[PDB]
Amino acid sequence: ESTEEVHLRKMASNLRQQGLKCLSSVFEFVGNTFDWSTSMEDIYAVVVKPRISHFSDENLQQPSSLLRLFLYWAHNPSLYQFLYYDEFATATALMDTISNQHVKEAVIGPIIEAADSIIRNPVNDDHYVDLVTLICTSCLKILPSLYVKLSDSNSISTFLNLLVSITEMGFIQDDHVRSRLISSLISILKDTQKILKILKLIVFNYNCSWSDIEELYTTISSLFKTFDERNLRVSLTELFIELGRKVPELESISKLVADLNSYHEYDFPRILSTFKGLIEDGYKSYSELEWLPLLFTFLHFINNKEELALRTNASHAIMKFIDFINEKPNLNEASKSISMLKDILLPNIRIGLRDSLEEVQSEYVSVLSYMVKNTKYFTDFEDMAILLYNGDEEADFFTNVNHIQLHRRQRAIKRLGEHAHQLKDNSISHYLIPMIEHYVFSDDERYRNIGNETQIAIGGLAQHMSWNQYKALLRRYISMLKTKPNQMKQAVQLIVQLSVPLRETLRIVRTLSKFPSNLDEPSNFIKQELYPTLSKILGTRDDETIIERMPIAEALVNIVLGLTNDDITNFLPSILTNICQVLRSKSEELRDAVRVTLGKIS
Amino acid sequence: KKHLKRLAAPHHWLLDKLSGCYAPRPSAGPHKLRESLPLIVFLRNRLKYALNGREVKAILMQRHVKVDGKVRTDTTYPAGFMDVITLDATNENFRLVYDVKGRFAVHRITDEEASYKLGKVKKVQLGKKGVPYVVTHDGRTIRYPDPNIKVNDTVKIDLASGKITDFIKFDAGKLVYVTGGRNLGRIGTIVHKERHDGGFDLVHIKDSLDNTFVTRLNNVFVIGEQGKPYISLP
Amino acid sequence: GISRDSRHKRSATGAKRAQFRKKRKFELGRQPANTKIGAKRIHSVRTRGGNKKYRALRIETGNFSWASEGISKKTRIAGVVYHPSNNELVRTNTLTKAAIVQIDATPFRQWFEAHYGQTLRAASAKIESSVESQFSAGRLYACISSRPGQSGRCDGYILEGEELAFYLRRL
Amino acid sequence: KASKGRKLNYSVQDPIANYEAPITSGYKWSDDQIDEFFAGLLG
Amino acid sequence: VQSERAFQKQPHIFNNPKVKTSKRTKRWYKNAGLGFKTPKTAIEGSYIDKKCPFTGLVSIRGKILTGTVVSTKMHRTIVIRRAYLHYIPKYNRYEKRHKNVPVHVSPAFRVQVGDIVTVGQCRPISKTVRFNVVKVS
RNA sequence: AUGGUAGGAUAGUGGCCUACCAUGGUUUCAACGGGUAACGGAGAGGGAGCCUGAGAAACGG
RNA sequence: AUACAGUGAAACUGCGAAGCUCAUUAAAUCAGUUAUCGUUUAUUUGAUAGUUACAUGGUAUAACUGUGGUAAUUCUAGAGCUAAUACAUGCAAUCUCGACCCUUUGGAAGAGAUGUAUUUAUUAG
Repeated sequence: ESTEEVHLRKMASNLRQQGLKCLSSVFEFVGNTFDWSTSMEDIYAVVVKPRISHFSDENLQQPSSLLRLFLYWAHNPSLYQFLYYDEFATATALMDTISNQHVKEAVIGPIIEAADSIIRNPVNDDHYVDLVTLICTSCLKILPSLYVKLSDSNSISTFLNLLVSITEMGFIQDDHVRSRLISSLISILKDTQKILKILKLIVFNYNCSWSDIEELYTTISSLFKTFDERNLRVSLTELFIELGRKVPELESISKLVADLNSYHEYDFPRILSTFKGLIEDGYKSYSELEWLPLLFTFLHFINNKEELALRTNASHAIMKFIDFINEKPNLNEASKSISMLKDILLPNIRIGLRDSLEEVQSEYVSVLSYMVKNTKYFTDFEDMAILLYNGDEEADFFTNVNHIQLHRRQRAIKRLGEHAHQLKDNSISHYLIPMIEHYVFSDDERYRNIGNETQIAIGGLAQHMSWNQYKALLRRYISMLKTKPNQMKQAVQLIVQLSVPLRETLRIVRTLSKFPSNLDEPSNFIKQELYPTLSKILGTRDDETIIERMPIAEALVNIVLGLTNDDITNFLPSILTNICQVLRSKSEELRDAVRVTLGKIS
Repeated sequence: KKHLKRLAAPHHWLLDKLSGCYAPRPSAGPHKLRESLPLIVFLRNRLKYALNGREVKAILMQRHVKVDGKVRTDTTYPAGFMDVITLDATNENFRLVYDVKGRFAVHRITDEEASYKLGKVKKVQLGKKGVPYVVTHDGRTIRYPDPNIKVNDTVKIDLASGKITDFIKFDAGKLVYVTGGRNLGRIGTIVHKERHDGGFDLVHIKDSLDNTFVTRLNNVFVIGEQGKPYISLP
Repeated sequence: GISRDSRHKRSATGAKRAQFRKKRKFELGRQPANTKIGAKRIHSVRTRGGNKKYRALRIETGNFSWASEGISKKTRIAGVVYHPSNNELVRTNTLTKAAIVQIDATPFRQWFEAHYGQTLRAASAKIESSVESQFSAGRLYACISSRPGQSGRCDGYILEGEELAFYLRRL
Repeated sequence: KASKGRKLNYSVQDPIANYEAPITSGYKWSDDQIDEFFAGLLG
Repeated sequence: VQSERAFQKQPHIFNNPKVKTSKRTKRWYKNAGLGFKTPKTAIEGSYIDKKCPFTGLVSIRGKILTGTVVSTKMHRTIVIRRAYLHYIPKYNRYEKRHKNVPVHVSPAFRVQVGDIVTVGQCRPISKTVRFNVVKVS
């Protein structure tokens, strides 16, 4: 038909659309029951053949009736003769949809499942062998691109199902097939057991060179600390054992890592012996690449809490690495070690310092102490060493803060607060405040005297602190006021303790580290965030916590005065009247609370 | 019932109590009876253009009166708050705003001011076929509203097209008109909204003289920002 | 004669109240439409306003829903088996909402065959054993969720799971 | 239990008193005949 | 739970026997607002109560009152007592009075005789019950 | 009669009524009952019943 | 006015028909106020429905013509007409994903998608 017969063309298109659905619908319902052997050629020649040439570009967006027909042919072994016809044109057409750049995930998922089904469904004919080879080669070459396009977790899984099907089928026998499957896998890394099993089969059956697997080794080394469940660990150790076999250099490390991680329960005599081995010059022998899985395992044991021997040895095991940095002749090879110290240990120390468990924190506190004491090549902790006064005891604050005697803890935290000015801002925000803040929110009777002095210490520390970190410290505590009911009193007092360091920053500028030169920018931050948020909390009508929110008003009268005098006149009336609106309250005890707070404000 | 005594008529109409036996009943329309000014009262007793109901009928029948840009021929049509009345023959445009005493005042406005009105958002909800719309204080259903518009906000409606030109959120520091209670007709800035869930929400308002008063939220109408009203005030 | 006024009742403190006035039709109440199995008979009753209600005096058909497989088929009603409120309705086979009735399993049976290709893919075709027994017997238990006396319909849903077990023990 | 009439009440009800009068003639068969036939009822 | 002739269930809430994703039957619940914390026993309870403020089809609106529990003998409702000092102008003096209010109580609340209950007004539940218990103390 | 479960009906909540279940609810802080300068709600010849309409058990039939 | 066309009885449709006289009743009348997320609502007002036809039938009769009964009524039977906003029937479009990245607003292969009302069930919310 010519373009003139628009109506006739439209109806013909509808007939094709409806019929193609009709073929898919009937063939889905009675696909297996009826025998098509007579109609295989007639169906293929008149329907599939006219549309094979373009089939790639039409069916990119979402599955279509003609495409759904091909998928069922792929799924069902008896119907593979459709795929066999004409040098695998239809199978090639399916691959061409995959090869297209603009192919969307909705059509990949059905195809990739269909390709997996063919691999899993052996058929005894010559055409099948040619078919699977074409499907595998086209799939493997292009797998890493498809994964990136995928946006569904199930779509990830069906991909990995095809990869394991490849390993079981034995196309990984070939070197080129093995390389492509590795390239796809590293894309997935760049469900989990199925990955590890796929890695185990590809790695165990075949030797790999060290350069090929070095990147895999580092990531899989990191997977030790991330992994926690036993099934994750045993599979992970099995890979490392095989990572050892192929490359003789890693055989020693994988042997170590295996004896580091023993299962269901860990072999205490052997692991302790390994710890004696590394501490007594074994730490000297280990190479930079050997340290990694040893370290990641060590960070796991120190995180443990049930077995005293493991965390103690693990903490000293970390201490051996610091000595290993010292043993390095100069900075260059030390820098490569230092890079790992900054990348791996330091982030996990800081989160460790925020860990709730006391015995777990004390180990990390011990870890930081040794780093500050020995600073031959690592100079970021120089400020802490100044606080330490050469690591002198009762002067270090590291032994006192976790001392058995509580009075020694309390006497030490005041000293730290006094000497906050000598300390560098980043350390004050990243290490120190995390180690002490838990005393403020501690619930036990014994630590309240420590908590009160901690609030004073944090206030002084925040005074000698950076503007960016100090903001985040404030915003976190305001979130705690809304989010945490039980910690409101601890939060509000600490916010008042954080108001004042911002205060002593703002008068002389009209102190805090890296304070902005222009007073307008800090002023605005207060006007739209601090004054409104704290004010609305103060104005809330919940008599159960009315006493707890009174120190907010002190914080309000703080944050306003260093703002410009015009801003001062703007906000004090709203703050002070709210103090009066609680002053009018009938309760005598509450009124006394207003009177003292109004006094301190005054 | 269907008849209204003058003694029982609303106080705010200003109507003298002894003129006759009976007063006009506002017909059904955009505004409530107790919060509306029928065109007969407006045109005869405030404007003095007509001398009895019959000249009022003649005037309305001449189609010289437009309420919100459309001709009205009903003698007792219920014109109300923020309603624009246009008389093209006289080249006059009026907006109905309460005075401090609480009565409608016949406030003359310019053509641009007549072109638009303000409606307090009574309700925000989606109709059939998933089409959002807003119901204002005058019963106008406006579809496809701006998402930020919520209840208690005010929308500037263009009379010719009946579409929202702009909107004001209900927040502290906004300029506000009292549309009920003893403080009826007063203007002031919001200070605080006292929320009593399951009960009548109360708003504190401070005038330019710094005097403060409390009024129910249902009597609140945002008219602009402090010092920048969107309407010419009386 | 039927009225909905609360004036005729006794007070909270309990004085026997005296008749204020004659009965008004805006607390009007109407007779119970005792729906029963058989050839459809529905009457149209004019209510307050322009609204209308349908009075299914007789009905033998109903649109019953298989919630688990998410369908709804029109089926013949066999009879009332159990009604939680009063057993006389069961004895008189009066049709009301919450009444446990017996319905046609033929269309559901055919539908199941069509969609799963299996007499009564396999895991999906699996269903509760008790309902399988009900189909083998040929009679299906269902609960009426529509009101025949207001809408004129006897729609319902097939009993399953905990509800089916509870009613089976009650039976 | 007594409420709603679930229990039988044996008190007088005035409207129903003397609604009908008994027929003095009685059953067509004599009382002795009726007594005899019941004694032999169903053997 | 199933102690009645009919089967007790939350209307329009479905548990699919086939899917059997979770052992627990799906439970619908709501917060009544007014800063009244919905109790955890209601969230994970097994009771069915059409008049419960958190799980039933009843909404708390209007007056909120407080009272002292005086009777808890009947099923799922109680009788509370509220007292006040009424002013007599002729003598200019106050006299004590009290009134008894029947209030629905959900099974999620455990109430004895003597405790203080805050109650919320709702639609007419029964001949005399217009309120619903929303907080116990 | 007080309340719960389920049902019937309303324009809808609700013992308003119906089937089962518990024996409850107000009251000496005045329930209940009595008197009254509490003019300081009923019907269209008399009861019963039906019909219209948005709204009447209609001063209509 | 060669279909009628101004006015217009009758009839069919549409809308609306919603003072007196007796008794008496203590916050159960009434007044103020709250809620309807527990409801119906003519009318007014603002929005709102793309899913034989150059126009179908009497499945229709009044008014009207004419024949009669009865002491007789807003009592009446037979026969013959003729209409609707009365009674019934009823009928080659649009919007997306969009390869080709052809031209870079843009066209565009192919894939698709498309009332409302009642009742039940189910999913999202």
